[PDB]
Amino acid sequence: QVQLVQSGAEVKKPGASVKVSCKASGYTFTGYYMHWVRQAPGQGLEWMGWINPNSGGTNYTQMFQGRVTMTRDTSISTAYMEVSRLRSDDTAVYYCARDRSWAVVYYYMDVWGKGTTVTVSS
Amino acid sequence: DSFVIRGDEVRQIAPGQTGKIADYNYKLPDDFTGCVIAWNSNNLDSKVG
Amino acid sequence: ALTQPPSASGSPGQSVTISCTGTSSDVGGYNYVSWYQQHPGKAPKLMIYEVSKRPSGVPDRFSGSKSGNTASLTVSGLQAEDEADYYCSSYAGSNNLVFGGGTKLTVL
Ligand SMILES: *[C@@H]1O[C@H](CO)[C@@H](O[C@@H]2O[C@H](CO)[C@@H](O)[C@H](O)[C@H]2NC(C)=O)[C@H](O)[C@H]1NC(C)=O
Repeated sequence: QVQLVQSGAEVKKPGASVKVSCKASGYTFTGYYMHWVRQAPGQGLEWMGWINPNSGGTNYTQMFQGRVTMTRDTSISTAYMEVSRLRSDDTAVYYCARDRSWAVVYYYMDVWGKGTTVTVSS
Repeated sequence: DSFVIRGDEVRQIAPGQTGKIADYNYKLPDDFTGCVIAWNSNNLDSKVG
Repeated sequence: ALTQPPSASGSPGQSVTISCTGTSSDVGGYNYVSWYQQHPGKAPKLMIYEVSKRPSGVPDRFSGSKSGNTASLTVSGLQAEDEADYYCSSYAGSNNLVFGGGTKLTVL
């Protein structure tokens, strides 16, 4: 069992913040990287960034650079992704995804979370 | 010296051995004079997750 | 991002393909050009990772190669289990992955 138990849906006002958690289980949490990838319900799939529990080094796309901050928590074996301003363009389900490789950032992911929805209100 | 290593890696701490620990963490020279001492510490240095 | 054709047809027991295009540091640029299969309402799972190889548990009926400055993931002998979106991917350089739009494998 390598399932990633991810938090439930959240509803946030426009412009406000939100943080989403993924609780890792089964596999060794320290080694394998954790990418963050978003899917708007209307279209496609877009990647944001990753944070590795082995080091804490974080990288992002240019689009989300500065606007979003990521962090780890090895005590409960979980990773947190914070979005500062829940803009209405960011209403999406947010998938956390484990990289398929041991200690390299190589960009392909095996196992994905069950789906944490996020909504921007009106 | 003092360190904590994985259980199958205790054979690596010996002169002339090769591996990840023996080549990247702690290398004993081939002319080593001394004793290597180890014991299991699963019940005293580990926690669930 | 990776420009991509929108759809592909088929029927159970046939052959079909889904392509992803781009060359400037795109899918034709590097070798880490993995694909994914996403059903609606559930998480996706990667069926073709780097260039041509398949993960453990993936059926061998899927195939993939760069075929130049592009990509192609095919399906042979499709069934009801193989209809989903299919997203290409790449490095695209300097720690900035980009995905494609996604073609929906539809069987008549
Ligand atoms: C993620 O990695 C990329 C790849 O190096 C970083 O992009 C470079 O960052 C340096 C920082 O001084 C800039 O001088 C370069 O111009 C950047 N390169 C490009 C192509 O933009 C990026 O900064 C990293 N991000 C984080 C948060 O570490």
